[PDB]
Amino acid sequence: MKLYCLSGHPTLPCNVLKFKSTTIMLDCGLDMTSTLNFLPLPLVQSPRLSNLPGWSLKDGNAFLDKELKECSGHVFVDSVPEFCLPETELIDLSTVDVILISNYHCMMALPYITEHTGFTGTVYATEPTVQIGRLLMEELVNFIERVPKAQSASLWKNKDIQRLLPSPLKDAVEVSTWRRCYTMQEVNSALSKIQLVGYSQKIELFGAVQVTPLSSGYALGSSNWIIQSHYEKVSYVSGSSLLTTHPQPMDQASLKNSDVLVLTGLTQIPTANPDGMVGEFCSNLALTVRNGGNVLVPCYPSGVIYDLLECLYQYIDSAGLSSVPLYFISPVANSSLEFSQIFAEWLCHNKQSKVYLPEPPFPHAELIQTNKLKHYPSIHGDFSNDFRQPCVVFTGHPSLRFGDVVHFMELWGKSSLNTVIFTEPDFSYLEALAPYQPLAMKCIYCPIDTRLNFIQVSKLLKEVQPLHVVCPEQYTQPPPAQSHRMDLMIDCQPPAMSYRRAEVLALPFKRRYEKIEIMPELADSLVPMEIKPGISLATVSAVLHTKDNKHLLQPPKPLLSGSIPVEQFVQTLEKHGFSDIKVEDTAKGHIVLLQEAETLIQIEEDSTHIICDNDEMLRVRLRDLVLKFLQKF
Amino acid sequence: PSKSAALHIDLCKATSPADALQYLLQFARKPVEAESVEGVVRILLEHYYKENDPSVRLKIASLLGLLSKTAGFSPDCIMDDAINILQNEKSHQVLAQLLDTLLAIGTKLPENQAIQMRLVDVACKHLTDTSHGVRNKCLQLLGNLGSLEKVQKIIGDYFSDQDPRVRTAAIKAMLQLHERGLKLHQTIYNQACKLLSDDYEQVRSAAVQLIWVVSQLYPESIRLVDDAFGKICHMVSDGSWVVRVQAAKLLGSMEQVSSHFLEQTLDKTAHERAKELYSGAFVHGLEDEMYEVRIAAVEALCMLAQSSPSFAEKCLDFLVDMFNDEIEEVRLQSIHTMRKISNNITLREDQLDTVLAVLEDSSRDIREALHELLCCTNVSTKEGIHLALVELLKNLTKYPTDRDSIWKCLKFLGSRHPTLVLPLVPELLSTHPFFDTAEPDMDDPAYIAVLVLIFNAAKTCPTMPALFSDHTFRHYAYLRDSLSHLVPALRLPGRK
Amino acid sequence: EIRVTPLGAGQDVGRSCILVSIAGKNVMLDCGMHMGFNDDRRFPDFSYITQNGRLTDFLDCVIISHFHLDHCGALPYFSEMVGYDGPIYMTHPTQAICPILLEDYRKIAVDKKGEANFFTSQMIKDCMKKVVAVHLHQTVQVDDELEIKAYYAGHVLGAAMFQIKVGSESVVYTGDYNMTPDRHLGAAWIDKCRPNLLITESTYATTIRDSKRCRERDFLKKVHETVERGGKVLIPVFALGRAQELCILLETFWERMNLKVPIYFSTGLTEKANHYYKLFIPWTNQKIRKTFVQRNMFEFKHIKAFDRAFADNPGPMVVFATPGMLHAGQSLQIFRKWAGNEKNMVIMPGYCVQGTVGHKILSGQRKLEVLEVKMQVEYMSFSAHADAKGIMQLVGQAEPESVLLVHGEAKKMEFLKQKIEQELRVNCYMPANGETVTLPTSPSIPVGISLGLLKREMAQGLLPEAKKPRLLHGTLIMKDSNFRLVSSEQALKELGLAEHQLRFTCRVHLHDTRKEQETALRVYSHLKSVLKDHCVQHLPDGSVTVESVLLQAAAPSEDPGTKVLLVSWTYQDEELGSFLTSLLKKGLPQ
Ligand SMILES: [Zn+2]
Ligand SMILES: [Zn+2]
Repeated sequence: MKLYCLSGHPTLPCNVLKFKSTTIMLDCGLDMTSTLNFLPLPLVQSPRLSNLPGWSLKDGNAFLDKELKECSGHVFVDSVPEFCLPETELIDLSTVDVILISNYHCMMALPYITEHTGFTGTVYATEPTVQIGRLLMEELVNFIERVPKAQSASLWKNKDIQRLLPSPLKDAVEVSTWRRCYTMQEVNSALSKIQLVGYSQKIELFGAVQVTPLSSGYALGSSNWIIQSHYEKVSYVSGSSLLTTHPQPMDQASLKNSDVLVLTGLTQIPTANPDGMVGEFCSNLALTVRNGGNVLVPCYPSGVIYDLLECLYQYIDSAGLSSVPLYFISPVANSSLEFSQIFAEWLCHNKQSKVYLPEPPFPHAELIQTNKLKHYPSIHGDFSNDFRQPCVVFTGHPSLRFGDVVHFMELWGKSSLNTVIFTEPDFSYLEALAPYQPLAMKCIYCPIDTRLNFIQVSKLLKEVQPLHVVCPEQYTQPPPAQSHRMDLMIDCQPPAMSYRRAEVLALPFKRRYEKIEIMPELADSLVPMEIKPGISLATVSAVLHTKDNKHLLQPPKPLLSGSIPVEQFVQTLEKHGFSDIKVEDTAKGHIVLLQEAETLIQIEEDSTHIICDNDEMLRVRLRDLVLKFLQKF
Repeated sequence: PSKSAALHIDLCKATSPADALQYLLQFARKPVEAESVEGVVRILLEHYYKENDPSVRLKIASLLGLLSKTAGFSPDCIMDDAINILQNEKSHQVLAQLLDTLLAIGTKLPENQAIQMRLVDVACKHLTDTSHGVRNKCLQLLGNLGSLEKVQKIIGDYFSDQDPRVRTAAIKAMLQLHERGLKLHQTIYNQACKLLSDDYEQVRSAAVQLIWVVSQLYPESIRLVDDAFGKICHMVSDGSWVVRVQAAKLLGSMEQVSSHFLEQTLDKTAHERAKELYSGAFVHGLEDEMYEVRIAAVEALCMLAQSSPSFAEKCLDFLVDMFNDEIEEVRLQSIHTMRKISNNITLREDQLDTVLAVLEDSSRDIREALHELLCCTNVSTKEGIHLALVELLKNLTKYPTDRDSIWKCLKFLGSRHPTLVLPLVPELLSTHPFFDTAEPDMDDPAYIAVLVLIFNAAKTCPTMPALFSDHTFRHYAYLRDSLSHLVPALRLPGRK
Repeated sequence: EIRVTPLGAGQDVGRSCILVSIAGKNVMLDCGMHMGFNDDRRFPDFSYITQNGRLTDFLDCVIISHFHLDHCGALPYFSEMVGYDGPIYMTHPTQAICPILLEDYRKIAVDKKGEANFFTSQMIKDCMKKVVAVHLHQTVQVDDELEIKAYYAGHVLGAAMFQIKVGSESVVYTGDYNMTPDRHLGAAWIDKCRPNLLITESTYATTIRDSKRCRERDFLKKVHETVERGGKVLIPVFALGRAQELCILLETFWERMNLKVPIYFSTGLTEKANHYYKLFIPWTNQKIRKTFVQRNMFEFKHIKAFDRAFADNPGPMVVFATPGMLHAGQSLQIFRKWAGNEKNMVIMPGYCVQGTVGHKILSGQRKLEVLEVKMQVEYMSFSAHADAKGIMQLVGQAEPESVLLVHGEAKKMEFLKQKIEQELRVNCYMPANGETVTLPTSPSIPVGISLGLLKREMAQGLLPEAKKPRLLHGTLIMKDSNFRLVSSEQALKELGLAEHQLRFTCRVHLHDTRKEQETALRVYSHLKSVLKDHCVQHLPDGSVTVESVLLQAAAPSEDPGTKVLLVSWTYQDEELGSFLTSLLKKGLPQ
């Protein structure tokens, strides 16, 4: 069973597994870290972004001052932001049968694969995952659009120049395969190729395999996949979170008893304590608002935002800051809020009960009804009229490379009272903020993560006891941040064989048994017989019918095994009618002579030879006499 | 040069999963040869192909297929690939890549016989796999390799093979065979009769296409096209929703069918109850899960209604009733189909219902579509014209923004059948017999609306300027001066 | 085998409750009451399931289809007084809706009957604490072998079929369901499960419901003309189900026509019905679940809570009212208020209970109690049940092997059975309440198998030698746990038994003058000429080989006229060995 890893990212995997006569791809991860290398996409051109000085090739042969620009002694490319892709050329994706989705973050890259390659297979995902994915892709398309930055810097992409270019540009990967953002017609085609699935729905593929999504708990609708035939198990776990959260609690029960366990999407900041760091969030926000500045907060309009909003809802009354309003600005803010409200069956038990007691499960509905929190499509329009200060503004894109956050933060950077508070842990906020540096704005880094940490990983591995474990090489090797620490690298027995970007692996498994069904008529017809204690066997004879890779047997050459004792041979010959049979012994066998037809039989260990005259009736009589002194196989 | 350097680098690296993968990715990612050196590169790649870990070989075959698009390679690559396939039988993936490369070569340029499409086809046929290795891909290979206008036997057996995926592959190959003609035999009809009931998705989805395409060729079974249409009908209620789209579209495209059997689709009614008061496939297809199938149904109905001059009268009620569908797309499609079948059709009592819709909130598209429908409909009863006139006046007085279309629809409604309006002339414009009526305002866009009808009707009937009152003559001159694309020239004495 | 015992709804309606004994497991589908029997006979009998013991001992799990009283009304009674702690399965909407209806029915019983032994609010809360939720198509493992699956039904929001499957045996219980899509609920949909048994309703088995679109067209025309004439409109429909469908239809038509006349909806159950229909969007079909992105169809712009004092208000009006049965009739209040006027309309979109004010109004007599009714009544039919064509289509789609009808009348039961037996050639039944019916199963035992044997056997089948019995052989190793089918050699190696070889050597006597030296060559030439397509070879040592049969010219015998040919063969090729001996008995060509 061959496993292909087509994305070196430790959190946004793309894994093509092969099983029986089927090929299954898991996840379509869009490494949106690569976008960091490009300049921001302003909503309105600002002089400082416009007039940035040009980095120059030291040789000067190439005219790279136009492509590259430098700020704070650093270098950035200058074009429309870009995105890295999974390496699609390892295997023709067109031969891929089924695609599975883990979570809205892991399905971000879906259109590229679903449309361009000619993929004709089906796609599976949970209802909230597909909806919120259609929301995020809409947001991304809108952000990249709305200010088409036509420029296309391509000379820098060359490998030879890339070698000379300074860091981090030296650090780019597969710079060649980068592709511009997709469009809405592709998005619609992708989302229309999808088909839905609920939790624990046992989807059978051609009878060839059986796939099941199980509650993960990371976010609202994230699913850990389980692929099984009747005698195997491959558990693909991507982004679970056993902490106490709003999504449906993680179910480890079915995970145990797994042949192969693919593990992905561990935490990003292992040392981060979610609860204490949310406390730091609230304290810092309160202090800044009391100082009277303005607070900016980048965050995807989903996921962690809702937990953050519950915490803020409970904490605001603690300091009595009712005066300061919360603005939530994004082209999908309203839709995301309503979709979070409707999905009750997927939330935690507490919230499902809050629904059974008629009331909207989340409290941000109560916030909106109270008018403390106001959601707006984008800064242009009504928000401009209804602005206030001081305030707390939830922007759209935490990549800091585009959206409404870039404009707000070019607006507020000059001041020092104002503060930007990072929460989404997916991007190195240092590189994120590099282009805007210098900045008087106080920068606070409190990155909230909820994915399982290494200790819980060890617990789960011991609880499930897998036959094999497969994880990214980043986990196996200790993080570069703390080479000293040992808890920061995964541990298992046998050791988790690792992998890297664009790698091919062969699982240490062999196909031995598979499932086939007998039919009752033949079952009744068959008569078991025993040779050993507790072992009853019977020779079989039938015709197989195969449908949809499912096999069945119905009624329409076995051989011999076992020595024939000469004493019983002669006894049964005499009691059946034979006479004048004389037996002599040899070193290891017996020679028995029957006078009729002059039949001589030599019986040795695992050897019996009969020699008679040209006879047919007596020959067949001897055949049926001797064959019935053993067990037929 | 570059190819030789790449081959040397790959040989030097000799790293099992690292060097080969990196070299293949770089070579494919960077660029094509764009020269005759493609043959040398292919020879070098085949030289290293003798190795282990068939993943590298598969990647090399993919690179070869990509390079084959350059059109530079011809018979050398074909011979090399045939030789490699003759002995490279290892697992399914390697044969898969080899078959893909062979297909690329075959359809890339040669498109010819003489071991350009025949030898490869024979080799693929002889290389039939045991377990899903190439089966589908070799089927589509022979599908794109059309032997001649004389092959169907092999696919005949393969239809009832193991895997539904292979069944779909055979079906698509059959489609490719048909699209080049090939005069498919009749027995495929009877063979696909069972394919209809395959009890798996993605199979029937194209089995329906096959039954349609074979049926439309020639209607001779015992009734053949009628039988196939009956099969499609019995299928229209398929469990899925994806099938029904093809089901509807294909029966719509079909055009010739037995009349008597055609109405049996629509036969079940409150509609006939209303008709008396004044005096099954589509029946279910029209009301289905999601609007896609409704759109397909209305399109099929409009197509075959156009085809058959009869059967239209039976479908007017089924169209008109389905106006308040709540899906604007279905709204618009219903209006469009009614327009497209509006000919030799009567609305003895349907007038009021189809006109009630004219009052929509704004629905500018819907109301404009209704005007378009009216300008091309037909009515037979004078009271019908009167009724349409009064509802149009209400429309104009409530939505004073589309008068510019109200006038044109009235113009056509007059020109289409003039004599119907002649009895209305005394009544519609006040002409109190022995009182001189006060000049109605010249520019009022209700008086202009009712005048344009009369003037357009007046081209035909010579007697009616007698009915025309005092003002109407100078008013006609003013209209004919203002709106020259609504009122034609007439015989009036004032403007000779 | 399958045992089915309907404790209710046996050629009848109401208090539906089915017991299924399958593969030694007892599952109780649905447990509700029904009106009309003020005695305890309304509730399902329990003296047969467990007599007078502990229910959990015998029962395995309780399944609830939807929240209609006649299905979900016995939950407190069955699970609190009688005593049950086992799992109760029901979809989230059913779980959220049934408690309110149960509380209302409890209050109604207190107010009208006042039965001493009647479940109390605390007890309903305790019962509902013992529920378990199920989403669409979610297979829930009741135990290690029994699993239940749900499906979208659409009889009301959250209604669901259930597929109770064990091993290969499976029974599909549909309960109340609709196959005609409504204006807010999608039609019931199912897989091709091919169950052995299928329980279904027949509430409208004798009525082919006509085109719903045209029916509602007529309804809307009538309401429009009624509002035009200045009269008032009273629409009695019980607060759940049909009320919201009417509300959606009227609201959409109303917004389109831009009419302004205010419309009121009966209070009391609105505050809960709308809230649930708003929080449970992901059940309400494609139109709503799509349009939800911009607006939420259940936040009504022009429908407002009704007020009693508005009854006297002049001008044309539209008001919904409760209950649909008019027995108590908060609707009946306005009906009595306006009965004199002939301008007003009233619509009864459902069947009334015979022998009640519902039937009195159904019949056209003015004197209905003695007060005279004058306004006009229209007896419409907006029921959300299954039409005969719906049942036939659903059974055809599921492709079952045996059907079983409940939830209806005996005579219609008979008509439907006759038609279905004639049509689909499928077994049918008609269990009367309390009658157990047994049906035989096909418990095919599963077995394991080695991959390679199957692979080569399928390769042989692929080879164009089919239609000739290839006699799939081997042996079944039994452990009482994992029956595994294996090939002969694999079983030999696994069990360690010796590979016994059986050899027969026959002395063919050839009587001819030909030389002994050429005898072997003659044998080779004759066998190669006779046995076509057989591997016939002449070894360098003078022997002959035919497949695996070795023919050797033995040493000269004491009889000059007799030559001995040893034909030695194994048991496996003993067929060809015997054939060779028979052929050689005829003698070599001379
Ligand atoms: Zn019901
Ligand atoms: Zn019922």
